[PDB]
This record gives sequence, C-alpha cells and structure tokens, in this order.
Amino acid sequence: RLITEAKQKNQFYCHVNLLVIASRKFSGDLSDISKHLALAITAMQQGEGVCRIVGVDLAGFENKETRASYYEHDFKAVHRCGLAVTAHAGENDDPEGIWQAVYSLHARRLGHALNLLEAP
Amino acid sequence: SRVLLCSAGHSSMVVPEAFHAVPEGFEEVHVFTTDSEKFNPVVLNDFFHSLPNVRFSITKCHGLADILNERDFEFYQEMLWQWYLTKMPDNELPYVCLSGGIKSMSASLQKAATLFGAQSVFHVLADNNPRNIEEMFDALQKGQIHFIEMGYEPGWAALRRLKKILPINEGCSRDNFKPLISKSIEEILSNTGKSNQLPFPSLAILPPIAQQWLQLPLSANDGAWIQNLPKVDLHCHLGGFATSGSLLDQVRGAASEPDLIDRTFSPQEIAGWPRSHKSISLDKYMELGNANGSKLLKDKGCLIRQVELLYQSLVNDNVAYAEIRCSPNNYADKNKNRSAWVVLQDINDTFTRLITEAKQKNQFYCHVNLLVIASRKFSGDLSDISKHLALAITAMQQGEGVCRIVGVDLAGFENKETRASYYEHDFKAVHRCGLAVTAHAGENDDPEGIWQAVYSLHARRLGHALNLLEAPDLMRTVIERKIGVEMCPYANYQIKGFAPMPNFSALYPLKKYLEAGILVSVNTDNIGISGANLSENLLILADLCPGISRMDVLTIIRNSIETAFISHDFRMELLKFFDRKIYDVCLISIKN
Amino acid sequence: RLITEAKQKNQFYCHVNLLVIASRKFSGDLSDISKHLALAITAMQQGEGVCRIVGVDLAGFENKETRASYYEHDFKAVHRCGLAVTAHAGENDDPEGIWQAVYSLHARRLGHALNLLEAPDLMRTVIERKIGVEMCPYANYQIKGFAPMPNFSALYPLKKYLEAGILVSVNTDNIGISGANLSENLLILADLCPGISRMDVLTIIRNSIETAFISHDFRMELLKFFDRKIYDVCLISIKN
RNA sequence: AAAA
Ligand SMILES: Nc1ncnc2c1ncn2[C@@H]1O[C@H](COP(=O)(O)OP(=O)(O)OP(=O)(O)O)[C@@H](O)[C@H]1O
Ligand SMILES: Nc1ncnc2c1ncn2[C@@H]1O[C@H](COP(=O)(O)OP(=O)(O)OP(=O)(O)O)[C@@H](O)[C@H]1O
Ligand SMILES: Nc1ncnc2c1ncn2[C@@H]1O[C@H](COP(=O)(O)OP(=O)(O)OP(=O)(O)O)[C@@H](O)[C@H]1O
Ligand SMILES: Nc1ncnc2c1ncn2[C@@H]1O[C@H](COP(=O)(O)OP(=O)(O)OP(=O)(O)O)[C@@H](O)[C@H]1O
Ligand SMILES: Nc1ncnc2c1ncn2[C@@H]1O[C@H](COP(=O)(O)OP(=O)(O)OP(=O)(O)O)[C@@H](O)[C@H]1O
Ligand SMILES: [Mg+2]
Ligand SMILES: [Mg+2]
Repeated sequence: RLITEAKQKNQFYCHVNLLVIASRKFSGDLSDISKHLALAITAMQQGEGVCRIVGVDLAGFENKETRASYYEHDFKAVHRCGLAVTAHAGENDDPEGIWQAVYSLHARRLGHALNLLEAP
Repeated sequence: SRVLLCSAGHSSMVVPEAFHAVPEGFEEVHVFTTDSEKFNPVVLNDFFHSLPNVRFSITKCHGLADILNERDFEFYQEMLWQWYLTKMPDNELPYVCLSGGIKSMSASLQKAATLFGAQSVFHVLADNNPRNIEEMFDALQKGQIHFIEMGYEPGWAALRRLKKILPINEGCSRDNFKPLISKSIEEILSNTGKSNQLPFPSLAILPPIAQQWLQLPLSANDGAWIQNLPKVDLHCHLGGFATSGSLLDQVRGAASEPDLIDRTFSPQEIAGWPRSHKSISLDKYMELGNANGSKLLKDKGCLIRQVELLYQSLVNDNVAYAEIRCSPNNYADKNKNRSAWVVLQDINDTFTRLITEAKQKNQFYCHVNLLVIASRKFSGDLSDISKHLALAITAMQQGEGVCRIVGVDLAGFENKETRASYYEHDFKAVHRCGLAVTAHAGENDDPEGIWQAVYSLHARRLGHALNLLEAPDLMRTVIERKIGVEMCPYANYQIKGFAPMPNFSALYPLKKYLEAGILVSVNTDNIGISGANLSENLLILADLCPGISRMDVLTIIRNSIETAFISHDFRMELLKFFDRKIYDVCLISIKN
Repeated sequence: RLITEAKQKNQFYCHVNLLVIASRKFSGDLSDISKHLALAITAMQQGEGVCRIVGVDLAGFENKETRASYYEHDFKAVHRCGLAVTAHAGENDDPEGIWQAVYSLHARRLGHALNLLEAPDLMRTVIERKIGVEMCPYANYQIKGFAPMPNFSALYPLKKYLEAGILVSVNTDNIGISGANLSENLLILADLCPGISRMDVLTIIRNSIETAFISHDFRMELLKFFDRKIYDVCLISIKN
C-alpha cells in the first residue's frame, strides 16, 4: 500500500522485498525452522504485489551448535521452489562452516563474514 | 395410557382384583383369553360397565382350546404378541398382570411384557380364593388380598414398528406367522474376541435381545439402521463428489463466470453402475470424474457451491465426522489472483461457516477436517509436492476455527520412483510440524512399498491396501503399530473386482482384516464417481463380506474414530457423543 | 514351566514375556549391541512356549555420546523381523533424542521420560502416535525427587500425562532396589500425584494392556479376562 | 399340573 500510494503521486519510492528469518533457537521447538521455511515457500506464491517474499535468512547463533551443515535436507525444497538463501555469519564463522553454507546450503549471500581473508 | 392386560381362564374374577392394584384405579382394561367356553365374559361385563369411563375389551384366539399342543402354543404366542402390539399405548408402557390361567399363557404374557415393554408386572393373590363379587370385595376391604410386585421392567424401548409393518391381521390362519424373534434367539450362539470387541461401552446397557440382534449377520434390509447411525468418513475426495447428475448441474449453474466453464463435456457411463460387472482401470476411473474438478472448480463460485453441496450430502447421510481430501493447487490460477492458499482458505472458510451456522441452530452437524493431497510428479517439476507440503504446514498454523487441516495425503503412480523411499528429507519437516501422513498405496503395491510407507514416511493410515494377506509380516506390523487402513468397498469393488463380481474369485478381505484386528475403516473415496455415499458403502459389505455382523459395523465406526487425525480431548468428546447417539439409535432401530 | 504348572492346577498365573536389553558398556567390545540384537532376533524364532521374546530395550547411560541418532542401521533388521523397541530414556533425555527414538528408532514405548511437560510438540507427537511411557513412581521419586519429599517442589507429571492422553503405564523398574512392588507403586500415587482417582488407576492398567508387546488375539483375551477380574474385585470391594 |  505504501509503495503503491507513493507511485500514484509520482514521487520517490523505495521498492521493498521481504526475507523470512529462519531463526535458530535450540531451546526446544526446533520445528520453528520448518515452520518458517514452509511459511516463506507458501508466501512467495502470492504472485502479485509490488512487495514480495524473495528468500529466507539463516539467523540465530552462528556457533557450531546450529551451523549450515545439518539442514541441507530442509533447504532442498527451498531451492526447488525458487527462494534465495542468505546465511548469517557474524560471529565465530569458521571457514569450513562458511564453505558448507556456500556449497551445501547454496547460500547466495553471506551475512558479515569479515574473516574471509584468513582463508584464501 | 395406564392400561391393564390380563389372562382370563376358568376363574375370571382376577380382572377386578388386578384393577384395584393401584390406590387410584385405572383408565382402560383389555383381557386376552383363549377360546374355551369356561371363561365367562358376563362376569367381567357386569363388573365393568358400572364404570363407563373405563374401556374394556375381550379378544379370543380362534381355533385354540386348552393349548395342549406345541402348534397350539406357537399359534397362541403369535396371536398374543400381535394383540399386545396392537393394544400397545403410543407413548407410555402399560400395566400387566399374569396371575390368572395356566403356566403356559402366563409365561407367554411375561415374555411378551419383557419383549414389548410393561410399566409394571404384578401378581394378585388371596387366602380364600374369592369367587363371588362380594367375596373379593370384602377381601380388599379387610386387606386380605395382597399385591405382589417383583420389580419394575423397562422393556425393550423399540419393538413396535412390527405393528406398523405388520397389518392388523384380523383374519388369520395357520400360515401368517412371524418367526422373527425365534430366529434371533436361535442364532444368538448357534455359531473368541468378538465378545470383548465391544465398542462404545454404553452398548452393554442395551437390552440382551438388542445386544444379540447386533450379533446377527448384517443384511441388506438394515438400510434404515445403517442410515440412522452416526458415521465417520476418512477417505472422501472433495472433487469427486458432484461428478454427474443434478448436483453437477447446480454446481455448474452457480458459477461466477459461466462463460469460461465447459458444460459440453460429459463422462462416459458404465452399464450397471454402481454395481458394475466389469473391472475398470484406475486412469479410466479418474477420467470418469473429469466433468468436475480442476477443469471446473477454478472459479470461486463453483468451489463454494461444491463445498456446500458436499457438506449437505455429508450431514444428510448422518456422517458426524469427515476428513475431506482436497488439492488446492488444482483449483488455483494466477489469472484472477487465486493461489492455492486462497483456494484452501475458501474451502476452510466455507466449511467452518457451514458448521458454525448448523451448530448455532442446534442441528446435527458434521465436524469436517481437511487433508491436503500431495501428488508426486503430477505437473512436471517435482517442486509441486514440496509446495503442497509447505501449504499444508502453513495451513495448520491457522489454529482458531472449527475446520482445520490435520494431515497430508500421498499418491505414488506405480512403483519405485514414487513409492515411499525418497522424500524422508521432505517429510522430516512435516513430521516435526505435527501433520499426519496418509498413503494411497493400494495400486497392487509391493509389500516393501507398504513397509516403507509405514516406516520411512511414518504413515498413520493406508489407502485401500487390499493385498496384506500375501505378506503376514506386513499384517503383523500394521496391527502392532495400530496403523489404521481405509478401504472404500464400492471403489475397491469396481476397480479391482470382488465376489460376486462376475468371472472373479477373489473375496473382499475386510472381514479377515477385522478378525485379525486391523484398525479398518469404511469410506467413500469419491462419492460422485462411485455413486454411493457412506450408508450404502457400509451396506454393500453384506455381499462383499458375507457373514459380517452389526457389531462389526459398530467396530468399523469405532476404528474410524480411533484412527482419525484428531486431538485426544476432541477424540474423547467425539467418542462420548458417538456412544450416546449409537445407543439412542440402536434402542430405537431394532423396532423393525 | 512355572506358567504351565500354574495353569495345570487351574490357579492364578502371571503370563510373562521377555525383553532382551541391548545394553552398552563402552569399556571395549562395542559389538555387544549387535550381539544382543542378533540374540533377540534369533530367540524370537523359538515359536513355541507361553513365554516368548517380544522386544528389546535400549538401557544403559543415555548420554549424548550414545543417543538414538546412530543405530538406525542396527535396528532396521529388528524392525523387519517383528521385535518391538523400548527406549530407556530415563535420564538426560533431550527432546531431540526422544524424537529420534520415536521416529528413527521407531520406539513403541519409552522409559520414564518425565520431562515431556516442557516440550509441547513432543507430547503431541507421543499422544498422536500412541506410544506408551513407562514411569516407575517409586524409582523416579527416589532418583529424581518430587513432592512431598522435603526441599523438592517439582510435581510428578503422571496426572498431567493421563489428562493429556499419554498412554501411561505404572511399573517397578527394580522390585528389590526400589523396595516396592507394583501394588505399592500404584498406591504411592495417592500422595505423589494428589487428586488422582481410582478410575485413573483403571485407566493406567488399561494403558499398560494396550501398550504391551502382545498379539491382537492375545490382547483381546487378556482384555476380556481383565474386565472380568476388575468387575469381580470392584463388586467385592463395594459390597464389603 | 397348589386362582384350569
Ligand atoms: N524509487 C524509484 N523511483 C523512480 N523510479 C523507479 C524507482 N525504482 C525503480 N524505478 C524504475 O523507474 C521506472 C518508474 O517510472 P516509469 O516506469 O514510469 O519510467 P520512467 O518515468 O521513464 O523512469 P523514472 O521514474 O526514473 O523517471 C521503472 O522502470 C522503475 O523500475
Ligand atoms: N485413486 C487415485 N489414485 C491416484 N490419485 C488420485 C486418486 N484419487 C484422487 N487422486 C488425486 O486427486 C486428484 C484427481 O482429482 P482432481 O485433480 O480433479 O481433484 P480432486 O479434488 O482431488 O478430486 P475430483 O476432482 O475428481 O473430485 C489428483 O491429484 C490425484 O492424484
Ligand atoms: N455433528 C455433531 N452434532 C452434535 N454434536 C456433536 C457433533 N460433533 C461433535 N459433537 C459433540 O457435541 C458437542 C457439541 O456441543 P458442545 O461442545 O457445546 O457440548 P454439548 O452441547 O454439551 O454436547 P451435545 O451437543 O451433544 O448436546 C461436543 O461434545 C461434540 O464432541
Ligand atoms: N491371558 C489369559 N487368557 C485367559 N485366561 C487367563 C489369562 N491370564 C490369566 N488367565 C486366567 O483366567 C482367568 C481370568 O479370566 P476369568 O476370571 O474370566 O476365568 P475364565 O474365563 O473362566 O478362564 P479362561 O479365560 O482361561 O477361559 C484366571 O483364572 C486367570 O488365571
Ligand atoms: N538405568 C539404566 N540404564 C541403562 N542400562 C541399565 C539401567 N539399569 C539397568 N541397566 C542394565 O542392567 C545391567 C547393569 O547391571 P548388570 O550388567 O550387572 O546386570 P543387572 O542384573 O541387570 O543389574 P545389577 O546387577 O547392576 O543390579 C546392564 O545390562 C544395563 O544395561
Ligand atoms: Mg482416493
Ligand atoms: Mg529400567
């Protein structure tokens, strides 16, 4: 509605797309990842709209507890439907974890990841 | 009401002392007696017309005297039962006394009182055996005459529809007999776990005669009892309901945009439907329903009309719970901004609005839950099954509402490529979220396919699966894991062919499944395509599985309740309601 | 022999079945689990006898090192043969481990698992799949500690489990170590889980029958006899 | 076959 009403009066408007965060909790109810992935998959099917869901975010603690090497099975369907994958790598991003996120999770965008220079 | 019935023999003075039983007198009195001339109606008449408000009548059985023969006794019993049924008050049980006469007709009257109900069975006795009217007059004035009451009797609540279906029979002879009670009594036990398989514990409080009428084999004449029963349907496709006929016509008429619909196409008809004499292939069966479905339910109006008509058919069949299978993607299109999600939401909203409207008016309503069908390799890329799974998962999270999505449905084409052993990674999420899984594995699938469905997909129900006998280990693992199986007698009979299918020897294994303990259920698959609702689907078991009993029908209903994808609290509430309703109908359906 | 000689004189007898514990030692000889599984599978083939092997138990310390995320390859065969699996998830049973036991290990009945209250999804799965939980009142009360034991405010979850719909069975674990038989284990619930009723005890017995590893015909016969005996004892108690 |  905001984008459409800004376009109606012909002024500057910020096109906005949405990313559904698949947060890691590990304090129980780990089905939150599945719920978020399914919600994003069926939300992208809206079709119309200037604003639309374009992908998912791999937020949560980036520790070894919930890295990207465990959930390729979940994300095969996400890649099948056409949703891009973004991985948070702000803290304790071991090079092997980032490599797994790139190659097993097929992430097309890495969050932060300021320690890439250590692994050529 | 407040009626006496009594048996008059040599001494007719039993009728007045029976009349004086209560401390306020009665309203009507009728006495049945044999044809012997020893009994004097004049004594009863002179005692009785002094009270004109009391209607008195005498019935005599022609051709019977002293009842010294077995044929005499059977004729007297038949006549006395008919007379009791004719003089049965409409709403209230009558009073009856059996002090007079020999043991034969007294025991006959007691048995009749047990069979057709009696407000109070009592006995009258006196020390001096009064003969003249002043004799028992003085006896009752002093108090010598005592009233003997061995206890109230409720009788069997409904056995009076025999009066409706049998005529008055004023002119009778030695030919028109009804051995309908003797046959039940003989077949009580003339034939292990059948006695302990008692479902709906209130069935125990049923009359013993009713309890063993339930033990008698099911017959095609039990249609009214089957229809009046509250039933459960777990395999009912939404699309294959209004396939052809008037329902299809009105569904087409209620379209929002009638121009785009194709009213020209009609499905080919098989002679003898629904009791087809030739096997039909699965693709031909699906094509039989091409009139309705994806090519017609695209518009909102047709879908809403189909949902409303399906709910009306369900509630008109006395189905108290149903699990409708739907494929929202098949009725979705981006042309008018109609995704699968909004189609599913339309179905859910229509169902919940109908249920709430029917419940507010305090009418019988069918709680309906939805299953999202996840076809595999249907429209090209395999992303369709993942999209269906995600849609079902997201549809669960609605939470508030009467109708809710409870599980998903699967279908594998032939073997190998789509059986059960490839998508565990997909189904890990569907199991985490809480959805249930049902498999359509009935396409002559290998026992390994059923095994993978049971273990790899953790399916809680199996579609059809009529070939479990060849794999005893499969039967053992299905029974042990309490995995219910859903079979549609009409669809399975038409597609596969079961006796009395012409040129076919295979028998329906539903009876053997019930004996082995499988949580079997009876469903409809597609109502429109098969042309048979749940009632006749249950009724056809009298021919598909000869020797099945009414207890087996109630056990099938109980298994349908147990295997339904519902929460424990809701399951307990549904079980309580089903038990009460089943007791109510079984009390008032053995009448015929 | 004991059961047959009890039946011959026509007295009360206790039909017993055996569970082969798939124990863990980890001080060497890791093939012990495989040997136990094979022994149970072969012993099931005996066929005859009133007492027969009906399943296996995943006993031993349940630390994360030996959770149910590995031995699926072992237990595929045991599921194929027809042996039920019981998981001894007493201590340190994280929800992920119990979930793996339910789905990866296909456990038909769990041991203890008193911490299902905190996990709602796990409870819903356990209720829906109709898998029993074996909680021993005296053993859990002594080890874990619940009310009315001093300095312990944790409440026993048996009443909540029964209310939710869990197929809960009351057991003994060890008659000697705990010092209480099954009757005392059922009796202690009067104060361990206040507000529990006698009909709830009958429900517990029914759940124990339903979750037992027995064939359908034997289960029906057992249920018939149990209904008979329960009716008799209830009538006797109410008439005296 | 102790209101035939
Ligand atoms: N915030 C924005 N403001 C203006 N135009 C945008 C903006 N974001 C994207 N555009 C693009 O500019 C065009 C919007 O205006 P329009 O489609 O009428 O063409 P235009 O007027 O020639 O371009 P412009 O608006 O830059 O002058 C679109 O091509 C649109 O993709
Ligand atoms: N016996 C079956 N075997 C395989 N697939 C089936 C069967 N019955 C139904 N289906 C599935 O249902 C759909 C076929 O019907 P359709 O697509 O037209 O809509 P429907 O609501 O499922 O049923 P219908 O339209 O016939 O009333 C397909 O997705 C199909 O996979
Ligand atoms: N189609 C139905 N018709 C009538 N009652 C149903 C139906 N389906 C379920 N029930 C049960 O009836 C009750 C619905 O009404 P409600 O939940 O308010 O309780 P209730 O009114 O006391 O019971 P009842 O409606 O049988 O008199 C529930 O117990 C429900 O399980
Ligand atoms: N699983 C069993 N099946 C049958 N009888 C059993 C079973 N277990 C114990 N019994 C014995 O049967 C009796 C329990 O049922 P019940 O009291 O009704 O006697 P019953 O039915 O005459 O014996 P049965 O069931 O062997 O024919 C007890 O004597 C009991 O020792
Ligand atoms: N809480 C438990 N967890 C795992 N295993 C257990 C547990 N309790 C008993 N066991 C099993 O019992 C055995 C431990 O003791 P042991 O091997 O000496 O035989 P036991 O007679 O069953 O017990 P014990 O002799 O120590 O009293 C092992 O088989 C072990 O797996
Ligand atoms: Mg079907
Ligand atoms: Mg133990």
